[PDB]
Amino acid sequence: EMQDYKQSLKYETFSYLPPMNAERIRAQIKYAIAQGWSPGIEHVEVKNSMNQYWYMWKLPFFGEQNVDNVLAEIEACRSAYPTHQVKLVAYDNYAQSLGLAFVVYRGN
Amino acid sequence: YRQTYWMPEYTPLDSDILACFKITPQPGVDREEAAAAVAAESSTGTWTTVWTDLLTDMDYYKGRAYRIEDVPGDDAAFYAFIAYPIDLFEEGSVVNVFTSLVGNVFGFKAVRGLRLEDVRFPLAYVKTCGGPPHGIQVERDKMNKYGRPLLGCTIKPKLGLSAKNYGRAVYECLRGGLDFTKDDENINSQPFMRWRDRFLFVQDATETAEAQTGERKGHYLNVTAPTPEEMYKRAEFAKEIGAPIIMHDYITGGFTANTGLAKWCQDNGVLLHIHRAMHAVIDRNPNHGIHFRVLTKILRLSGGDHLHTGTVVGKLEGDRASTLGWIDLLRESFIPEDRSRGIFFDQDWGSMPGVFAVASGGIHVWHMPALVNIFGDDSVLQFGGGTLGHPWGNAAGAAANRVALEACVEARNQGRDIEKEGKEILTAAAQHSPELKIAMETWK
Amino acid sequence: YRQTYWMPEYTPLDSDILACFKITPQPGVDREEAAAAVAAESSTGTWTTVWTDLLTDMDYYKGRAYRIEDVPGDDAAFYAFIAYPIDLFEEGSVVNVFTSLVGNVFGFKAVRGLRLEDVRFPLAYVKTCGGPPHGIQVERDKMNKYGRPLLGCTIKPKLGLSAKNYGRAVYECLRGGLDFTKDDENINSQPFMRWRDRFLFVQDATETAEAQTGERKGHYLNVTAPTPEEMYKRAEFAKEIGAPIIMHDYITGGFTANTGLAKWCQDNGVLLHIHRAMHAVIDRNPNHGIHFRVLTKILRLSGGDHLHTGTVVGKLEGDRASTLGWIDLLRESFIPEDRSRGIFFDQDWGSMPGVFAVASGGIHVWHMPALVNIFGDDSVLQFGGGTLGHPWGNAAGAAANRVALEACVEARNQGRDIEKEGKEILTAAAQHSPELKIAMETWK
Amino acid sequence: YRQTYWMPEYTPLDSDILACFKITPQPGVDREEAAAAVAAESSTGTWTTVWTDLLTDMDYYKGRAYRIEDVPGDDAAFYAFIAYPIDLFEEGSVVNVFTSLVGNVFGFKAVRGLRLEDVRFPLAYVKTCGGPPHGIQVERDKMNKYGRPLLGCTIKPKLGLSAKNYGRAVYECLRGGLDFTKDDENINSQPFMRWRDRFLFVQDATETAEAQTGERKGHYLNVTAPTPEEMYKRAEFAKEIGAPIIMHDYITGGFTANTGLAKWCQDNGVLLHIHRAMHAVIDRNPNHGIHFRVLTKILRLSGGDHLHTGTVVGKLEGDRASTLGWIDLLRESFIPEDRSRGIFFDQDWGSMPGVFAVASGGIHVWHMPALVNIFGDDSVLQFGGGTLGHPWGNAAGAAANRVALEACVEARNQGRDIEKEGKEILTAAAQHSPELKIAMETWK
Amino acid sequence: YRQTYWMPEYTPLDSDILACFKITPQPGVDREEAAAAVAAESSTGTWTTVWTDLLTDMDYYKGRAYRIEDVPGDDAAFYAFIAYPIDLFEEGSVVNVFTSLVGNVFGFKAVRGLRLEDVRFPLAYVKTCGGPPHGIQVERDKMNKYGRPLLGCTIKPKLGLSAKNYGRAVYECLRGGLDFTKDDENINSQPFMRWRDRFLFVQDATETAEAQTGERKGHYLNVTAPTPEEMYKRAEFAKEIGAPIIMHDYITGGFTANTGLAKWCQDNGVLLHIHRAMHAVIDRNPNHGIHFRVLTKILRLSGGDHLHTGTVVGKLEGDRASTLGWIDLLRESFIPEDRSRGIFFDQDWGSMPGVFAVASGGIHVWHMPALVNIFGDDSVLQFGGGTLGHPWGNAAGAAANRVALEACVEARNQGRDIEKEGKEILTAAAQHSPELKIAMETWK
Repeated sequence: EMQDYKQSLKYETFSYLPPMNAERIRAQIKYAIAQGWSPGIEHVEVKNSMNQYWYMWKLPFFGEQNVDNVLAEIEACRSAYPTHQVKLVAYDNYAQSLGLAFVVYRGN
Repeated sequence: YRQTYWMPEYTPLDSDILACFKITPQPGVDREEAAAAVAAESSTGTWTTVWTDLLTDMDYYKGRAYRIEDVPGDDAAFYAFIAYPIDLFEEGSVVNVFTSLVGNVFGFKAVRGLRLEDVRFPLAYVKTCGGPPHGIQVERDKMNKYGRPLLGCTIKPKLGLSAKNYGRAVYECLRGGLDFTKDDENINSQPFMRWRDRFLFVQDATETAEAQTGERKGHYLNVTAPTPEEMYKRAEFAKEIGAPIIMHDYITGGFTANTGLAKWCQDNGVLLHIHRAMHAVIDRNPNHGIHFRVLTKILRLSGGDHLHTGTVVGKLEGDRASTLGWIDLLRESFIPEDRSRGIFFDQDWGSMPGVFAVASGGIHVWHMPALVNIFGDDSVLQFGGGTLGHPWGNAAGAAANRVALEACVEARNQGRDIEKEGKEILTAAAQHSPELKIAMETWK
Repeated sequence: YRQTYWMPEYTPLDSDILACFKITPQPGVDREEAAAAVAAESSTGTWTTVWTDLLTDMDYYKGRAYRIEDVPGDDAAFYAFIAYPIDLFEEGSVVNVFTSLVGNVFGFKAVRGLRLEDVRFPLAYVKTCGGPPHGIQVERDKMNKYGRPLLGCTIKPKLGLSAKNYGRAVYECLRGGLDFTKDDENINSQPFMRWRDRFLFVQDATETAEAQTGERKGHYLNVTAPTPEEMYKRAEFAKEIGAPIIMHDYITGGFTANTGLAKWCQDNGVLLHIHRAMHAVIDRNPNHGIHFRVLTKILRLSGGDHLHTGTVVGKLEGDRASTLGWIDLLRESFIPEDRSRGIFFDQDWGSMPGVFAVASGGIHVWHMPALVNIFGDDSVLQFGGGTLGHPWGNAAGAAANRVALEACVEARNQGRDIEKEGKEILTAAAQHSPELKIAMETWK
Repeated sequence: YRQTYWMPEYTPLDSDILACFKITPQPGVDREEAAAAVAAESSTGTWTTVWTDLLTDMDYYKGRAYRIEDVPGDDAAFYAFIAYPIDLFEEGSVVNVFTSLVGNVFGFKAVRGLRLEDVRFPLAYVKTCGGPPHGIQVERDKMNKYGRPLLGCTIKPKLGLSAKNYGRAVYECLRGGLDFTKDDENINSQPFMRWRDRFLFVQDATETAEAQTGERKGHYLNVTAPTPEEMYKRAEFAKEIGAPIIMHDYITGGFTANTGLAKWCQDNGVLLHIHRAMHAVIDRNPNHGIHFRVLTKILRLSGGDHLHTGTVVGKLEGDRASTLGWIDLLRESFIPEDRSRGIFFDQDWGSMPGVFAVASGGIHVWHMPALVNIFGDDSVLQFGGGTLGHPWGNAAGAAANRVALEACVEARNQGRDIEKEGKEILTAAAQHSPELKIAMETWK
Repeated sequence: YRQTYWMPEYTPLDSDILACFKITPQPGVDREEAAAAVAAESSTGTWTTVWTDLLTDMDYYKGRAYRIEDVPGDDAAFYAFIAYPIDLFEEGSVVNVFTSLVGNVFGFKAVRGLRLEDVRFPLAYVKTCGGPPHGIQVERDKMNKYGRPLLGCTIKPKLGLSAKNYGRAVYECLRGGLDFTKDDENINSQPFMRWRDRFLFVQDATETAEAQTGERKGHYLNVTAPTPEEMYKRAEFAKEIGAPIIMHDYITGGFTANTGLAKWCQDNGVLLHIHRAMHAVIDRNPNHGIHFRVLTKILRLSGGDHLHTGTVVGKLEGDRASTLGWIDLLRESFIPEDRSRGIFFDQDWGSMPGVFAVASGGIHVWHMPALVNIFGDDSVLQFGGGTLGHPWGNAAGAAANRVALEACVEARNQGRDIEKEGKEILTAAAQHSPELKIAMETWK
């Protein structure tokens, strides 16, 4: 009756959950802006996903409050680089760390 | 005895070391007398003035009791506040401060019990100690992990596993989804499993799991050794094989050894996990001992990246304040005084990085929303039974724990009351995770 | 839980490690259940059988409770006897044995209190540890001192003395007649007095006193350090300058550090004085902690030539048996079981040399006949107040103590009841010693 | 002489070292006198009491003969059983125990011959020595080899091969199917072939064979050197180039050197193959010498992963018991007394890992079913002639040996009498292996 | 087998290594066949030509038997003379030569017994080994002792003496008149007496005796250790404390370790005393083993200043030739062939210095004229019983031995037959030496 675990590559936080839709991404961005963090967009190759430094999409959205623009920038990154893994981050300046970091598209 | 070592009027300097002692005195003895007794025996140890006393500045080199307070709910005990000049201690020696504070005062015969509740480390003395080798944020940057608490597991049984079998437990645990696995406080080098074989097979398993998952993996390899030479050799071998984190028992191993290992870890870029074995012989008795908040301050002064602090959920709702207070002491830069949470002194840490909080012991998928709500992202959750007891295996248990963690983190980020809606959130996550579903079925 | 980890029928092997725990359980819980709980949590830590458990020999790798006894005079507590295979521990690691025994069992929530009363070290495990670097007889041969207890003194105040002033206290103390002086447990290297200057001036004073007296002199130079590197550097400097003995704090400094220092002392021919600072936070509570007899066994396993054991005279006549029992544990080769003296197990030491007994704290010339009668020749008597408080100075106080010691030793050798005739013997000695006479006049 | 050093009533302690000597005395001398003579000359060496004798505990520090037995079939010899306190020897020194036992007693003029048959190592003394660096199970885990005996080969001729030619013999031998190849006991560093070139070319060949086969490969690189510095340098170079196993001559090289090399191997994770060169000058004579079972105990105490024990099949059916007995001594944890197999004492090894048994010398494919049935899976079978003499080459010979080994192992697993059906099993295997078929045709 | 490895016509080169084997073959086997068998198994080990054999110069790289001689008085044995090219061995490796000669040939099943009688070391191979660190003449120059044999003593009992008591035996022995005292082959570092304390107290006693006498003194401090690291540490400590001579057990310790220690002694200017423990298990059997003359050659090749050779007087008058022959082998630069004395080969030593001959075991003042006449001035006479058994003490016994030695030396110098007039010479000396007189009275 027991079932075997099917092994596959994973992508940090939220990778063990089903891929997020627009509503869930918007909720995460709203959380990020509610915590005072600056949303950021990164992309890198699937084989280079483990890189510490991804290609930076434009600049971090300091003081940005519109989740619609954040999601539109995510989609623009996807359109410009369609084979690239895309990650959403949130900068915490006080802690000098990232309060949130997860991939939106897992590459192909 | 009275007028000499207790000054009600004395205002303590910002560089003074302050200690709070819960004195349960013998009935009939004077409160101020007992306070001066703790102050004297912790600083000078005598009252009879000898000819060598007159060669020194007696007004300076002495500990003084400056305030006595009633203990709420305990008429048989009182709080004694004692100020110590910073000159009385070796700079950067938690060993020396600890010895000066607790060497002989607990053997005082005129008190029924003595508890060291809180100790104020001034920023001047704080700036001298090395502190945590890396800290929470630097460890997060090194491990490339953000936005969620870390997951750990203690490999069980504590006895019997060969190097390869222990490695083949660690490998499934890591490949299942846990960020870390944990060597037990008992496992340093036993006849059934030698330390070098441990390190080699553990590194092999960690590398295999990291390659097969795509996430940075680690194992707290225990370097607690009979000798500092052996401990340094084991840590150097761990670095040579590439282990990113090691573990030490800072109480049984010793504060001197822990400080040396922390300095070595800061020098060599190796993360340090700290286990709090034996802490119960010291901090459990309510009327005699030294508090775990003081032990936490001592540990973060000595150096360490992780520290066991308790599961918090393991206590009743009305007994969580002291645990939360020492959690704040371990993690935060400045902790204001809070009598309800047991913080007796304002504790300024300056730039010293925080230490990850480790929750371990009898916790599984059901406690998890409460664990997330209480600890926040800057914590490590350990699942020994909650991972090894999974009917489908270590990998399935780790996957269940990871899925539950990610679901709870996302629910908290969405603004939901994760403790109020924990069952609904976990069920919704289990609709996509059979391993998680069977995990709740097992541990309901 | 019951049938699995407690076997009434089990007969413990001569190589098994045996531990006796005084369990003060929560009312209503089963005695055998609590005994198995201590046995399990000190050996394996769990009852739920996981799939990794079946990969090992569960019948072998576990601690078992084989006997439960009532505590005389305490109906709320019982004695649990647990046997541990020698295979469960690293060979020659007091750190590992101590961790395995006391890591988590004291945090057990189903018992109100847990005390580790006695631990049986089998000769097989004893033969692996280095033990005391020199031992009583080898130290006596090296120092050329026979037929009398050794005399020591703690230099006070603990604070304020410069290197030269501390040396000019040590010099008068040694030239007065004491065989040794003692660095305090607080003094390792403070801003007012650095360790190198301590070692240099102390060696100068010791050499001057030895030259002016004609007797071998020593000072327990404290090498307790924040780091093992610093400790080894200080010990090496002491050897380089020629100091015959050093001192370590084996509890606050750590068991690993103490074992390493003891091995270094055995290698380099340097005597090791051991101070028992903090021991009270552990061994004072009658219902929770680890006994000082167990701490004494651990210390003599780790290594040390001297050890503080208490003044014995400081307790009432009806409370001296446990102190005498751990004195015998420290000094004698084989200590038979003695429930009256608190010796729960037959303890065979083989060829491991004994450790000098140190009596210190509030003792002067009047306690001395009792001290001699109780301790015998193989002990060190420390006179901090009884030497520094002498109105004529440290040298006069030391001369008084030495004259009293020699008179008491000769009186014991003549067959007199020194405790019954102590006042007469001391007065007869004072008829030839004005310093001794004024010493009794001061401390009467 | 008689009453002083032999006690019929003495019951030997569990920590006592027991030795059994086959004494072939001069006709007319007393059996008890000769037993006391061996006991005295092996412990104290004299009977005349000198003034320095009275300074010691003569009753303790002496070896005593407690039992005399007749030798079955030899009326001219008798068995002397002698007990030695554990205090008489350095802890963890096979060199010191061996010297104390055999320094002078074999030169005794009142006996025609003296043989040391068996020696009892108590668990207390066993726990002190390091023992085998890895052991059978740890070596199996490291090499990823299970369920069959290991295969080895000695590269021949012993003389003339350059580094590259020796490597091009080793490469074909390994790629043919043997798990290991073996450096000869003569080859450490000769003018025709230097040791560094040996190590480099051997490592190249081993890596190439491992890559081309898919199985872990090794070569017992000889590190026996004129000096311990040279031996340590060669072992360090082997580790640096990545050789998984080295070889030492533990008798000609020396017990001290072998113990040091074994400790280094345990420290550095390098397997140790032990060759028993010269053993025949010692263990061959039936009336004078030290038995190979005692040599095997000494070797496993010193440290080693492999050991030559003989081919067993090389003796008649009625002369195999002693070889099997010392095989059990080398491999098993506890060997009960067995007079038929030559085991005179119960030998408890505790947790010390076993040592692989090596069978070498004049054995080929035909002896193989008997070799498997006798040795079991925990053995190494060496085929020097049986591999190099193959008409199709080293690779074909190794393939033949491997196919025969796998067929015999499967036949044993199926429950067949492999010795009774050896020819049928080998022929059935040869129906699928032309190399094996031509191997039997060559060696029939 | 016959034509291949034995050449009657072969004339051995001056650089060839020659070995003489006494073969006691199984009845019926051919003498030339057995000779070729020893030659082959000691050089190549096989007869079956494999394909790797054809890659080498088989005519060169092989040992050949060139002469077979009858054994006088033994019709069941014959002498086999075998020549070995110098290319077959590592340069300067007694270990490699010894292994090549005796690795497997003694296990040959076609011979009942095999004895290695003599081995010829060519000057070319001799010039490569370091040889004795100092030699007889250099040691005499360093110790400022000429014209008489040296006197030594073994400190007894072998067991029980503490460091100070052993030193207080050594001190009286040296101050009595002996040039040296001797550590026993059993004493390296025991629980009752550690090696560092041995070295310190022995050096103190030696310095005191030298100061009080006016003659250079020494003690063969035993540095035989379980590990070469420990041996080198002990030797370095002996040099640091100033000990002029140390002792090693070159058979039990090992030839590699002995060669390394001899090289260290030559480098550091420390004299080396060599004890021959275990030699009896090897050289006693007349039909199987390796001769003590071969062992003496091996020892002097490895390095050593002293060597035990036997007391010579301990054998009958008709059995002294072999002992004298190996004495000449040890001491003289060129020893011609002498079948009566057992010298089978001309042995050219070139410039390698001789080694002092040590006579020890059951010898006292009465044997002394014979000892002087037999050994000459270049020998060391050891008096364990003859010094410690003196009724007036060690100093008196040493004085008696020294007076007897000086009297015998002067009598020999005057041209008297010291063996014929020994009693008269000793009595005349005793007329001026009461200690000597009572010594003869005790040992008559």
